[PDB]
This record gives sequence, structure tokens and C-alpha cells, in this order.
Amino acid sequence: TTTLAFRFQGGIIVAVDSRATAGNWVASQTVKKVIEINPFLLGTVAGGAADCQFWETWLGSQCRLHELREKERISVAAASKILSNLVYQYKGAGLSMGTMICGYTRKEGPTIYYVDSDGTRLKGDIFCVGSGQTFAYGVLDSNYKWDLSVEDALYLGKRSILAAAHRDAYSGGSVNLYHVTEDGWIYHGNHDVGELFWKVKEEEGSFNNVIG
Amino acid sequence: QFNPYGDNGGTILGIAGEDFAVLAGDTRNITDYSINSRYEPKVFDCGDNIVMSANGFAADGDALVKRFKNSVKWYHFDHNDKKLSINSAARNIQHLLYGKRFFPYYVHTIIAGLDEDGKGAVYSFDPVGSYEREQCRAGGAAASLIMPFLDNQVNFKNQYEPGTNGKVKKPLKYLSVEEVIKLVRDSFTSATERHIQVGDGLEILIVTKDGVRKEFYELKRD
Amino acid sequence: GYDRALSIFSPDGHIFQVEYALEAVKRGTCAVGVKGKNCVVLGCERRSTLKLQDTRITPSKVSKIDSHVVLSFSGLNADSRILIEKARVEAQSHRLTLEDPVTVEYLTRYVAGVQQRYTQSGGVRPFGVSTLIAGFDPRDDEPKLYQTEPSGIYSSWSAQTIGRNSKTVREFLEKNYDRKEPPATVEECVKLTVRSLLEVVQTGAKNIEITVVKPDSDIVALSSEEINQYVTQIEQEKQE
Amino acid sequence: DRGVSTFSPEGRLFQVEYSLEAIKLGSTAIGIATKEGVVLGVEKRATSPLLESDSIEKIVEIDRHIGCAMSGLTADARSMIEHARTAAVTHNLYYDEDINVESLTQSVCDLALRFGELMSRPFGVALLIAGHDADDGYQLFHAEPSGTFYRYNAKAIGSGSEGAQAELLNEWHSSLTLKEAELLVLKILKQVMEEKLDENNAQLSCITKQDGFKIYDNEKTAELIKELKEKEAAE
Amino acid sequence: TQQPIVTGTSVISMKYDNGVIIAADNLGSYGSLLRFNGVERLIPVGDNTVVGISGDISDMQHIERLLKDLVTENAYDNPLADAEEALEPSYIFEYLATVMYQRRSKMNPLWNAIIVAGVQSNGDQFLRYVNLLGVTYSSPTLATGFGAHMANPLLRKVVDRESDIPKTTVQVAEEAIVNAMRVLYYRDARSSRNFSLAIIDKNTGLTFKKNLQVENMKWDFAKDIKGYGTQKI
Amino acid sequence: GSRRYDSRTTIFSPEGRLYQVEYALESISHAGTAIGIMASDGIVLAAERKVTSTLLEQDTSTEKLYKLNDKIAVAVAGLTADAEILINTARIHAQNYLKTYNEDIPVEILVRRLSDIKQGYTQHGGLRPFGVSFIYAGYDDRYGYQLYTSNPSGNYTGWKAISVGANTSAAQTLLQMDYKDDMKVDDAIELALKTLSKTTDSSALTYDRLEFATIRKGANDGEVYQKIFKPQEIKDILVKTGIT
Amino acid sequence: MDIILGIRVQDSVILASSKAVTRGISVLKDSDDKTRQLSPHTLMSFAGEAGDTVQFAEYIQANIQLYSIREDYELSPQAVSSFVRQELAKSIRSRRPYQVNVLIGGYDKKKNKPELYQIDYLGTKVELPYGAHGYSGFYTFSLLDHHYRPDMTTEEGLDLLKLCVQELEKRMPMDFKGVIVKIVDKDGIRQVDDF
Amino acid sequence: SDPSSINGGIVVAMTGKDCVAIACDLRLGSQSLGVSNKFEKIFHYGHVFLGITGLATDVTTLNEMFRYKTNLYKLKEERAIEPETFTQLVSSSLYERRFGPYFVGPVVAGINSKSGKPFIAGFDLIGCIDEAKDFIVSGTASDQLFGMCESLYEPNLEPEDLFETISQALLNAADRDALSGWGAVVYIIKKDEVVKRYLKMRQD
Amino acid sequence: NNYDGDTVTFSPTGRLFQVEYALEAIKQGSVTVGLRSNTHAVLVALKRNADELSSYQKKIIKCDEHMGLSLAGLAPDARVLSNYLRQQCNYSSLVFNRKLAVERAGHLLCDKAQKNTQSYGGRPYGVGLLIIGYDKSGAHLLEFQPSGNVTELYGTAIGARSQGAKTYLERTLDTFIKIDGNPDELIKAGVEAISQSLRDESLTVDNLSIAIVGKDTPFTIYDGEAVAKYI
Ligand SMILES: [Mg+2]
Ligand SMILES: [Mg+2]
Repeated sequence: TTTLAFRFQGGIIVAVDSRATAGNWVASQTVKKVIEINPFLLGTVAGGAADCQFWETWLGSQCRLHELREKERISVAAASKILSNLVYQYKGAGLSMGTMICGYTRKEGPTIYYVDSDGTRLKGDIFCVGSGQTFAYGVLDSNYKWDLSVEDALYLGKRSILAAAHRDAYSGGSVNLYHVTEDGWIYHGNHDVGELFWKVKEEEGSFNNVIG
Repeated sequence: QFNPYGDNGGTILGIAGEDFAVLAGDTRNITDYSINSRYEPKVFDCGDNIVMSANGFAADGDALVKRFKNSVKWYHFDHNDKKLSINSAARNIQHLLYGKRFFPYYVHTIIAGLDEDGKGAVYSFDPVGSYEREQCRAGGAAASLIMPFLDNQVNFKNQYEPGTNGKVKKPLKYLSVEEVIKLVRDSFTSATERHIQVGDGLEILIVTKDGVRKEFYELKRD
Repeated sequence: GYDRALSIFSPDGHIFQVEYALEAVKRGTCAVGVKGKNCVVLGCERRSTLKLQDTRITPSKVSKIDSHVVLSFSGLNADSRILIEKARVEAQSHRLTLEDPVTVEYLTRYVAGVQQRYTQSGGVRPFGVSTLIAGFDPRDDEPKLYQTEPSGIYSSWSAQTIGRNSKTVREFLEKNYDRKEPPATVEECVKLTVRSLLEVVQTGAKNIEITVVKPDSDIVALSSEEINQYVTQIEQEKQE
Repeated sequence: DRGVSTFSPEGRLFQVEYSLEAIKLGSTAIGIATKEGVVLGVEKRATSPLLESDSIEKIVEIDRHIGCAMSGLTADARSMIEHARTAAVTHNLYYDEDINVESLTQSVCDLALRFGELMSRPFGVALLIAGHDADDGYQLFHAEPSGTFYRYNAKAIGSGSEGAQAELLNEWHSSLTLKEAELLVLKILKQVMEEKLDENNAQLSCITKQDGFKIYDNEKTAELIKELKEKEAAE
Repeated sequence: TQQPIVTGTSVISMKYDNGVIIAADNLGSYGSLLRFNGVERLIPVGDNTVVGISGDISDMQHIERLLKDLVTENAYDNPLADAEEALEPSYIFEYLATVMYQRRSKMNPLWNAIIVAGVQSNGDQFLRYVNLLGVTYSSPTLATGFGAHMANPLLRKVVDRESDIPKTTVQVAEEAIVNAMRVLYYRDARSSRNFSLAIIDKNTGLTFKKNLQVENMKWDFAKDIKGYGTQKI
Repeated sequence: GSRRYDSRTTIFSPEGRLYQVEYALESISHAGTAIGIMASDGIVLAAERKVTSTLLEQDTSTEKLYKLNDKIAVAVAGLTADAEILINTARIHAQNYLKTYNEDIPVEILVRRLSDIKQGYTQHGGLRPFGVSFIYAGYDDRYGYQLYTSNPSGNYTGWKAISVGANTSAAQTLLQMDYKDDMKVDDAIELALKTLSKTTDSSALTYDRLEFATIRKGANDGEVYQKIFKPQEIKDILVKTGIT
Repeated sequence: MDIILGIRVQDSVILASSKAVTRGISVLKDSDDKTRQLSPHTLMSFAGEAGDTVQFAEYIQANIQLYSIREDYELSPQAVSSFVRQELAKSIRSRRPYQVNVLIGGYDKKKNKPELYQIDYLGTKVELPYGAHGYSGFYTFSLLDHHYRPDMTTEEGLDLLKLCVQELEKRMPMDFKGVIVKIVDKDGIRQVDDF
Repeated sequence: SDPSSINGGIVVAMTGKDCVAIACDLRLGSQSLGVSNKFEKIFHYGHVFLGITGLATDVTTLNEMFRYKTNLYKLKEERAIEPETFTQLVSSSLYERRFGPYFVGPVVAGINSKSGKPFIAGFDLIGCIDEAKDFIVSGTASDQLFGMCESLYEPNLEPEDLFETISQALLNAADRDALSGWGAVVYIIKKDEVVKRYLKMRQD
Repeated sequence: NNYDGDTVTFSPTGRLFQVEYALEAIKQGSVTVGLRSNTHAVLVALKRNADELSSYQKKIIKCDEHMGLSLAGLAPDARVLSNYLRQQCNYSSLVFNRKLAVERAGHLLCDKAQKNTQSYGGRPYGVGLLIIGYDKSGAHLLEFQPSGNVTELYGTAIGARSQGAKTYLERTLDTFIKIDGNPDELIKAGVEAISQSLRDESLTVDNLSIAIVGKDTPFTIYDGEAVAKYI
């Protein structure tokens, strides 16, 4: 798995791979690792697929009940803390979760919270989680700026997953892109790594080690 | 020490067509190197034009199928005989499975049917309830033998159009119900040859707008 | 446990225990709430039947629920403490989980929810208490003033009074308070609050308590001399 | 004294019959169902001119496709609304779909008779639950504290109910538009209200398939009141 | 979680044209000690069902009491208790299957393998298996423990599939069962010569045979076998 | 069933009063008078034992004045047995607070706790309230010397001088007449005894009919001493003040 | 988390806490503030197992804030430290103990004295002139033993603290990404934004 | 790992002629690391003195607990608790945690106010009372203390002689234990006066 | 009089007035008819409306594929009892792979209603039920009273003016019992029976509610234009 999310001028970019493995066996290449909590909030899945799916879907139900009661959009801080407090109750039981709760509100602006099944909860600007996180971090750290355009930021997130997809044996399949704005998230398509790699190699001139 | 889990072998296969869906599964039931039964139905009609199979540990498989069938019944009582849609059934199954998160149903569950637009649908579940709509999914013992073949013959992976040499992919043309059944039968024939836990018989359930139809085929009994 | 249904409907559709709880509020000392343009003022009556009192340590009528919200009341004093305690715990609980202090409306809705719960729970009687909850929402400069009562209903008010002779001071406020132009300054708002209490209080000595709440957790209670200056100015203008 | 769950000689539950008397004292709430949507409207009835009328919340959202109006001891409704919202959201979580308006109403009505010596008395409030689903389309239900709910084409509850219901008897037909229904609620509210009807002491709302449940602005309602006056003066 | 103490070995069974046959030896072993030689492990329920049980004997006795209690309970407020509303093999099995699975799910199993053999109201043959894990399956031939490894192969030579059942008579089926019991006596170190056999026929009803013995055994060839390789004397 | 015999102790009257609280207050009005007077350099607790006998062992007896901790004491008016139940609960709360914060419990926090317990009995549980009114005399480093009172309703208030029990109307007027803010302990001792001497229903006020106590900073340097007066010491102060 | 230091000088308490948050193989954050304000003149820094640290700190914070409102009064640092110790002492014999070590730096407004309390996850409280948790003391205490004086100024305390951090940066294998320093005095709590 | 030897420290108590003495070191540590040189292990409730070695959190917890209990005792009994009674209280309190005990080695010392009789007692972590006439030892250098006390002790020592004996017993024992030392305190207790002396010793 | 304050109190003549008052609620309820032959069993129910705008209150509830009932009285109580029946039918199917006998279903309802008559605090159920079903002993019709009394019958009726329909069935007994293998004719007899209990009002399309169960017929309810055939 490789999942990333980073804050920038134009909001948040969320990018994930699509591979699911059981040991060496590739169970699926078409897995959705972005949970659409609601039209304004996104969550990434790493670690336990069920644990992330179930509890973030559940989180969406809590966010809905909040804004029905309070007649107001739930904050990313509050949403993330509902999840972190939940998993903390289950601490020790064996839940496996590494997720970025991503959102864009008026009072907070674009916000990303790393939430962990150990109970960790961290606000930050850039996060990478999964077996291929170190590869994605390298591309991000070297190329990241706050004043990135929405076009370039989307590419950077795509290219960083590709870097991990290539090197990490347990990452790949395809890249899912999302762009989170104040008015909601916008899906930016599924991108097969196989086709993307040759496309990027040629156009960018990178991956000279690989014969194409 | 008492081990509450066991492996009953078997292999299942769900394929979603354009306006149909098939869920196939061998009829062999085993423990270790012994055959319990050469014909023990594994794929079930659960009503509301939904078919289901919970492959792996047969006791948990049977328990889950029983509980889901029961869920369909109580969905009708509580909601004015409303038809349970395949997507709703899928979410309901997630909650059944995750309900035993810390003592899981040791099964790989697959359901098949038609979505609310009439198109073919297959849903795949892990033992603890993570699920996804899929076009093609083999489950169980010989899943690793079948899925690569399906990637190649259903989705035309790694296949390119002659003359272009790797520049133009083979187009993803729609398969008919007769064409899918051929691939299902050849998948199980091949799995029977190379996997010891697969054999005896193949039972296929075909779901269309007209209803649920069954087809049975012999497999090698060695 | 004790499960007896004390609050129940009568043939005419009334819940007498809730209505008798209001009679306890009617007996309580008068409390008044007036919101200006950039402040809210909570006035409270202190009956002068009790002298030789120690005003340092005696429970004050207005209570802070959080650094930005206050609660005054009329009715049973012992009952009020239970609502105040619950409200203060819920205020910290909200900050802990939502990472943001309560809105005045939310806190009101909670206290009103507690009061309601006691009107249809077995083995309990309703609170003989009506509350005036006032303050400013976090990062907001709009004044808030709410009222609750034993039945559990709550609502927002431009100005409101509760307790004994509240009919009289409400009569005063209804003719003296203008919605189109409320008390623009702290002085004007406090003055109108003191004036409204002087219709009922008797003597303007130690019988009137005033608490001023402003935006951004700015709450202060006026002293005897500060209030006495308002009492002096009001009556001197009245002699004409 | 006497049991809370006691039957009268006529065969009725005393406490349920008495709670119905409390609802008669409550402010008027009217609902009208049409093929273009369901309209809900209420009398606010502020006890004083200093009470900020916009804080009076007698029309409430349960889900995007279900709204709710109340009449009677409105404090009692808060736990009923909470349950309803939870039931609607919970069903969506279990089944990945909207919940049927009838099923929601049935879930609310199950609470009603859970009283004895559970809560100490029945609810002192009636609800008009309006909504839409794909199976039965636009629907309006009347949920009582007896645990019974009736579906209605149109229904009025509260103090001016029997007078308003007689008016709804004559006025309602199966080909009503949404705009016609909006005015009809305002017309009948104005008739049964003690004080003169305006945008501050009365509220409108509706539920449509496209836009879902919406509480009307005071500016929007004010235009519909002005439109009503002119069409009544027109003949 | 426990360990079985006093145990019973193979239960074997098969379908024939008009009904089912089931058999099991009369031994209650205590590890390698052949402790109890008079243990009945076939327990009839009514006149249409026989439940064969292997594994832990204390749990068998508990199950035996549950079935006895089931018959009593069925007769309560039931005028048709000996007619239309009598206990069916399918009712008895489903009850046990439920219990077995519930018990394994509480991590406290009834340490048994059970075969319910009977004939239904409509004359249909019933034969189904359930064990300590709650695993269930049906087949023309069913066997527990060693029977699964040695009896099934022999019984499957008679009824290899569903279509062979109407072709198999009760005499052929009983012969195959009796031979299988002999084979198990030769080869299962925790078996005994004495056994019980039950036939449930749709026409002639339940025939319960006690005190049967393995006979026509081949041992004479043993005299010629000498040493373990090179030894001649 | 049981409903038939239920007095319903926790209900409102049509006028909005709590029947049982009001009747408990009537009970307390027949109890021996207790007086608390707060001075600048200490607090005085004086109380009258109810129609005693000559055979009562006075020196080992205690019905009015009790010790909650080294800093806080109470004067009781009402059912002695009820008071002791509450007193032991108060003693425990003080110790729980001390164990938690490693500091002596502030007087008001203790008073609020007890007063909240009394309140609970009026709102839920269906039991009769405690027929007890306390005068709390205590000291802490925040507010210094403090006098409080609580009654069966659970309502408590702070005082400079206060009475509970019998003839509180007469007693409170006499205290309101002769009390001043700059008063001292020795003067307060005299006022307390003079007030009881006038309001008493007995023919004369004697040492055997009294309990007496003082909370003084009159202890060696910055600390507080509780003094529960002995029978001989009460007899001496009665002669000193010129009552006997 | 890793390193948390504390030093009580003449008229204030200084708490230094590392900024790194590591997760196995990667450093996820290099700007983490491992502290919470319990009351206007009481600050608590913390280090221990992930999740437990913040969950505990915020739970304490809420409780002290609740007490501040109820009594309209700020608890003394000694009182707060005793409350915190009891919670940890209660915690150690629980089903799942809080794995959290804390330093409580406060200024007592009554006594006009700074106070530093060190409490480990077992509930082992000690009042100290300077303190640390984990391996931090092993590198720093020899420097603090040598240079510390009870009459040090705040500026001198910060210099001694820099020397301690430098020794940590030299001899520790782990990169803790520097420290956030905060000062607690009569005027309240403030952060030294350049260190 | 072993809770009774994480923090370290020792207590010793002796009887003399019309007097008792109780003494302790001042070290608190985290195994090898010295953490505090002011951690006193001797407390008192009225005229009854209690030393507690072992796990420091429990030392603190039990002191707070016995303060709690002796304070309620005094309010109800209207008199200060005696050593013999307190000893039984300590025993009861420890044993009620039989299957989850405080990891401590308590030592009671004091003089009975009515009889004037010198009294000392020791306990294991679970409440078993050791009522010795001569001396009681406890802590990580209990073996060393046993050796020192057994040779140095003689009965009916005067207060100022007893001081020397218990001081030398503690000091020389603590110098042979890595987890004890860093200062020491000695209480000399007579019927109506108590002298507390801090000893000078090597600081490692 | 003095002995009707609760269900736990016998009168001097040995009567339970609270149960009798609960019985009275059934008489106030709308009429519903039950009848059966040897092959089929039929429920016919006159649904009641609040007014012309309101819907017609549903009277018939399905318990299983082979069993269901019609109600008369407090509808919420019928929901509780029907729900309990659904569970018991479902318990029998799941645990014993066995359809619940109609007679045994009646025994369960009796015992559930009984507990409410003997204990303090609770109240009797305020509804009467007519249970039809087809099990292993053919067709069945039961009449449930909230006193606890359950009665197996060929035909019956409960509700307001039910005596007229009950007399008709008593005359027609020998005719309708013989209607075997003909569901339409059996329903006709039920519709003709319930017609004897009508005054002023008549059977309209949204007024009538019919349900049937039989040999090769699962329990199915007919409402709306489905019952226009029988008007
Ligand atoms: Mg083979
Ligand atoms: Mg420490």
C-alpha cells in the first residue's frame, strides 16, 4: 500500500495506489483506498482494509448526525477526533488503521489529520502511509511547495504514488486522485500504473535504468 | 488445545456480465486428504434475485448464509416487502462479518446478482467484512490458479492487437452468458487437474432479470 | 429502585408536577437578562430579609458555566446547583471531543434537555428552576440570551425576566426595550437592567446584583458601589 | 392513586387520552401532500414580543428526504426527533440506502407506548412526518402518542385542528401543485391563528425529490403571504 | 476447551433403495485401554431415526439425554405427537447441528462426530453428518474417524453416486456394512469385535440389531509369516 | 400493589413547595437552639441540649457539636441519628479530598457536597429527607473564617452570625441587634451565650444544658485550633460572662 | 515520544520537549508540541506510548479546567501534581495502564515560587530543581549537577538548557529534531520561539 | 522487572531503654539512575511512626492511605491510634490486596502512650506481621542490615547510644548496596519528645 | 368499581375487570372475519379510516410463509404479539428446520398474554387476533383473546357488529367447509359473511382487506384493486 495527502494553496491533494495483497499473492489491483466519508471529507485506507472501511463509513454517519443536530458542517478536527477516540477505546484489541482524514472548512481551511489505531492523532501538511510510504515521501519532499497549482499538485501526487508503485512490491495497480476544495472533493480519475509508467518515462525522461 | 476453525476446501467463482451474473462453485467437500461429500451445494439462492457463497470453513460458511437469508426475510417484514438491492445486501453482509471482528467467520464470501439499473453485479468480501463490487472474482483453494487466467481471457490483460506490437490494447468487448460459462467450465477443469481439493462436480447459478437458473457439470473425481 | 411516575397527565391535559415546579420559580427571587449590541447583562434580585449574611462566601446567583457563558436562575437554589454542575461538565466534555467550546444555544439545549428528561423519568420530580443562559459563541461578537423552564422548553430572547414579580419587570422591558436599536453600550444595557429591577426590588442597596458578559471570554461582576451609582443616577433623573 | 398503564371502562388508556388533550392545547401545525411535494407549516405562537421568534423550532429535519412538524408539549419531541434521526442514519449505515418514510414513522411510533412503572408517561406531542421515497413517492404521516400512525393526503393538528381539517376536506384534490399547497397552508393557518399571520409568527417548509427537505426563509414566506392576500382580494 | 477421556470409535452408514443403514461398535476406550465393552453408541429417536455418535462418551450421554428430553417436549400439547407432528430425522439433526455449532462458538465443544440416519414422512432417506466444529455434510455413504478412511472406500464401491441408491438392496447394503466393520476390526487399534447395527426402512420400519459380532475372519496365513526379513525358522 | 402505601416524599405542592422539606423544617424548629457567630479572630459555636436530666453523663455526651476535621466543625439541629449519617459522609469527603490533592478541603466545597446529598433526597429515590440543619464553622487559607448553614432542602448560605433550631426568629433578631463586623471571639462568646439565655425555653441557662466550641487562630503561630469546651469550662465561661 | 527536560530557576520553570514524532521507519512530524496548559500558571509536558500520551494529557487538562470553573480558583501546582500522580497510580493497576511520563512545571501565585514536579507512569512523584524522563537524564544530569544554582536567572537557565540539548544532539543516536522550550512564571506561560 | 527493587532504599528500626529508633536512607532511583536524594521513607501519624520501603508509588500511596485511615480513626475514637493497633491496621490493609499487592516492606515503630512500652514491627508485602523485640529491617539491603543489626545490637541502650548503633547499622549496610544511600535520616523517639537527625554519608 | 385499579386484583365475584376492559377495546375495533375449508384458510378484514383524507388502517399481518393474522383493537399491541409470533415461527425454522404448528402458535400467544394479567405494573394486551395458517395437519383458524383464551374454530369474527357475521358463518358452516381447491369461492363466502356486520357503509376498493393461505398457496395479502374482483 501507498497512500499520501498534502495541504497546498488550492486545498488538499489525496493520492493512493490500488493494490491488495495476501502475502505474495496479489488479491486485487482495483481496490479503493479512499473512503468517501461524505461530499466534503475523505479518508485513506492503510493497514486493515475492513477496519478502515467500516469505521470511516461509520464516521460519515456520525458527521451526518452532528450536522443534523448542530445545523452546521462538522470540523475536520471534530471528525478526526471522533474516529481517534473510537479506535482508542479498542486499543489492544488488534485494530489495524493508518489513515489521513482530509477536509476543507471555513474556520480551519484545508486540514489533514493522521489517525492511527494506536490512538495517535496528528495535524500536518504532508503525510504518507503504507509499505511504499518512504518512496512517495522522497518525491514529495523534494518537489513540494505551498504555491503549487492544482494541475501540478495533482501530478505530484500521481508521480509520488508511481515512484512507490515501481519500487514497493506491495504497491501498484492504479492511481486514484482526489482534490479537496471548500465546496467538496473532486475526483480526478483512475490511472493504470502500467500505462502511466511508460507515459511518464517517455515524457519526463525519468526511469532511465528501466528499458522501454 | 481446541481449534475452532477448519478447512473444508472448495473453490468458487463469480463473474458479472452486462445484463447477467454467474456464481459458480465446485461441489466437493473435504478435510485434510479425505472427501466428505462429492455433492455438497455451496452456492445458494437467498431470494430477491441474489445468490451467495461463503467459501472456506464450511460451518462458518453455513452460519453466515443462514443469517443473511434470515436478514432478507426480516428486511421484508420491517420495510413493507421491499426488494433488497444487491448493494444493500452487500453492506448488510459487511455488518454481519464485522460483527464477529474478533472471532471471524473464516470464509471468503461472494454474492452475485443485478444492480438497480439491471446490470450484472458481483461483490467480494474478506473474512472481517471489507468488500467491493468487482467484475471478476475467484475464491477459495484454487483462486490463484483461476484469477490470472481470468485477467487474460475476460479483461484481455497483456493481450495486444496484432501488427501494432504493444501499442494498441485488445478492445474490452462484452461477453455473452454462453461465453462466460465456457470460461467458468475451463477454469474449473484446469483447477481440477492441478489442485487436489477441486473436483467431483461444478454447480453454476445464473442470475438474470427473469430469475435464478441452475446448471450442473461433472468434474474429475480423482 | 424507586420507579414511581410522579410527573403524569391529568384529565385536562396538564402535568401538574411541571406546573407546580413553575410555582416554585414564581416564588424565587427575580432574575433579569438584557442583551445590548455588544454585550449581555444579567441582573439578579437578593431578598433583604436575610441580613447578617456573609456576601463573600454566600453562593452568587450568577454562575460561570465556561469562561464565555454564564447561567443565572430563579427558583429552588439546591436544584440549580445540579443543573450548573451538569452544564459545567458538558462544557468541558464538548471542548475535549469537538476541540471547540460550546455555543450558548448548545449549552442551553443541553440544560433544557436535562430538565425535560426529569419530566418523564420514573422516580424523579422536575427541577423547580428556570434559567437564563447568556454569553458569546466562540470567535463571535453577536450577543446570546436564552431562557429555559422546568417543562424543558427553551427559546431566545432580546430581553427576559423570571422569578417573583417577573410579570411587572417584563411589562417594563416590553415598553422600554427597542429591537431596532438595543442598548448600544455597556452603560446603557446595565442602566436598563437596573431600572427594570428597581420596579420590583424595594431598596437599591445590596439587593441588586449585576454581571456583565462581553465577547471573547470577558466576564465581570459589578460591585456594590458601582451598582449604587446607577441607582443614584436613575432616581435623580426620575425626580422631574 | 391509580396505574399509569390503566384501561378505562370504555377500553381506552387514560394517560394516552389525556396526552391528546395536551396536544389540543398546542399550536397549530398543518401538512399537505401533493404529487410535486409535501408542504409542512406551523404556528409559532410566541408568548411575548421580546421572544426572538426565529429561535422557535417547530419544524425539523430528520433526513434529507424526511421532514417533521410538531404540536403540543414540544420539549417531549426532542428525544423523538433524536431517535428518528438515529434510525434514519443507522438504516443508511446498514443498508447503503434511504429509509422508507413509513418505516421511519413506525420506528418513532414504537417509542410511544414504552411507558409504565421505560419512561414514566406518554409523549405530550403529535408529529406530522412528511417525506419521499422511491417505492411510495410523496407521503405525509400523523404520529400520535398512542403508537398509532395514519397516512394522510392532508392533515392539521393542534388547537385549530378540527376547524382546519374541515377546511382541508373541501380544498384538497389529487391534482394540487406545490405552489397551490403552500398558499393553502398559509390560508388555513391564518384562519385558525389568534394573532394575525405574518412571516415571523408562522413558518413554512417542504420536501421535494430533487432538493430534499427545506425550511423556508422568512423572506420567501413573506412573498407567499403577499401572494395569498392578493388572490383572496381577487374575488 | 477440554480433552476427550472415554471415547467411541468409528460410526459408519449408507443409503439403500428403501432406507438407511447405520452401525457402530460397542467399545468405550480409555486411551489405549479398552475399558468399557458394553457401550451402546446407536441411540434411536422414535421409530424413524437413529443417531450414531463417536468421540467423547460423557458428551454422548449428555446428547442422549437431550434427545430423550426432545421427545418428551414434542409430546407436550401435541395430539399428533405419534402421527403428523412426530419428530423427523431432519428436525432432530438440525437441533443437534445447532447445539454443536453453538457449543464450538463458545469454545466449549461437545467432543463428538455424529451421524443422524433416518427416513422422513414422505419416505425420503435422511443421512447427514455433524461434528464438534458444527461442520455438516450429506452423502450416500457417511463415516466418522477411521471409518472415513477405510469404510467409505468400500461402501462407495456399492453406492458411488445418487443414481446407485435405487439399485442397491437392503441385503447388499447390509453385507457391505458388515464387511466394513470386519475391516475396521482388523485395522483400527481402538475397535472391538462386538457391534450394533440399525436399519431404518420406509416399509418395514426400524430394525435394531444388538450383540452382533465380526465373523468369517482371515488369520490362517499368519502361521507362514516368519521374522521381519531374513529369518527362515 | 405497593403504590397504595407510597407517601410520595419527593413531590411539589400546588403552591410549589416540597411537602416533606417543609415538614422537616417544622421538625427542626422543635430542636435545641444552635448559634454560630463569626469574628475577625475566630468563630464561636454555641448550642443548647434539649431538656436534659441530672443523671445524664454530660462529659462523655455529644448531641450538638461535631468535628468534621481539624479545621471544620458543625453544630446540629434536628434528628441526631440523621446528622451522624451525614457527618460520617462529610468526614470521608474531607479525607478523600486530602488524599487526592494533598491539601485540606476548603470549607465551601465540603458544605456544597453535603448540601448536594440532602438535595438528592428531595428530588429522587422516594425516601424521606434528612431532618437536620447544620451550622458549619470552619477555616481555610482562601476565605479564612467561614460560617454556613444547610437545611433538608439542600440549600446552603453563608453568614456572619446565624441560628438554627428553636426560636430562630427571636434569636436572629437579637444577633442582628448586637453584632458588629470588628467584633472579637471573646465578645462573640458573650453574645452567643446571652442570646441563648434569652431565647431558651428553660427557666435558667446552666452549664449542664449547653455545648460550646471555638475555632481560633489563637494557636501557637499561623495555624488553627478547635476547642470543644468541657463541662467545667462551660461553667467557667458562664460565670465570666455573668449569666450565673 | 523521546526527550523531555525540566529546570526550575529563581523565578520560573523551563520545560524543553522534543519535536520529533517517529513511526517505526519514518519521522512523520518535526514540529510536535508535547505539552498542555492545565491552568494559566501550570504547564505539563509528557512522553510515553503513542495515543496514551495525548489522551492522558487532555483528560487531565479537562479536569483541571473543570475545577477552575467550579471553584473560580486556580489549583496550586502541588495540588495539580498530586491529582495527576493519583490518576497514574490508579492507572498502573488497571486493565490497560496509561504508559505516560510527565513533568509538571508551575508557578505558585500564593507562595510566589516556581515548582517542578517529575511523575512517571507508575505514579512516582518527585519535586526537583531539574528533571527528565527516559534516557534524557543520563546525558544531561551530569551537566545540570555541575552548573545548576537555585538562584539562576531565566536567561542562565536557558543557556544551561542549550548545553544539555547540545550534549543530547552529540551523543544520542536518535534525531529528535530539536526542542520546543516554554517558560512558566508569575505572568503565566510563554513559548521561546527561537531555540 | 522486580518491583521491590526498582526504586531501592532501606528502613531499619530498633528498641532501646524507654525509647525506639527508626531510620531510613534517602535514595529514589530508576534502577541504575539516581533520581532523588530527598525521598524520605519514614512517616508518622500522631506518635506512631511508619517506614515503608519498596515500590515508590506504593510507598506514597500507602502513606496517603494510612493518613486517611488514622485521621478517621482519631475523629471517631477521639484519641490518637497506638502502635499495636496501627500494626494490625497495616496488616489488614495489605492483606485485602492479597492477589494484587502493594510491593512494599513496611516497618512500624513507636511508644504506647498509656503503658510507655517501646514497640516495633515489620511486615512482608502481603501483611504477615513480624513483631521482634530487638530490631526490624527492610529494603534492598535487608541482608546487610540483618548482619549489621545482629552484631551491633545489644538490649536496653540509652537514646543517645541507640542513635549511634542504628546509624552505623544503616550507613554501613547502605554502602554495600548499590540502590541505597544518597543520605540518611534517623528518628530517636521517646514518650513525649522526638529528635530527627540527618546523617552525613558518601554520595554514591 | 374498587377492584379495577389494576390487573392483579380479583373482584369479589372472581372477575378481572382490567382484562374485561381490555376485551372491551376489541368490541370498539373494526370488524374482521376468519374462515377456512380443508385446503385453504381465509382472513377478511374491514379496514377503518380516520376520515376521508386518511388511509385505511391495516388489519392483516404476515407472520411466516404459512401463517398470519388479522387484528381488532389496539394496533400497537398486535404489532408486539405478531412480532413475537414471527420470532417463534423463525426460531422453529432455524433451530429445528420445522414450520411452527398453528396450534402451538396459539399456545405461545396464550402464555404471553397470561403473564400480563397476573403481574403488578403491567397491563393486559388491548387487542384480539384471528390467526390463520396451513401446516402439516392442514388448514387452521384460531381466535385469540387478551385474557389468554385461544380457540381453534372453523370460522369466526371479532370487532364491532361481529355477531352478524358470526351467525352467518354458523348457518353456512356446512357449505364453506366443503369449498376445497377453490380459493375464490372461499373468499366470496368470507366477503359475504363480513357484509352481515355492515351498517350504513359498504365494501369499497380501499376499504376491504383479504388474506389467504393454503396447500399450494403461501400467506399473501390482497389490498386495493386486487380485491375489486370480490366487491
Ligand atoms: Mg483422489
Ligand atoms: Mg519519576
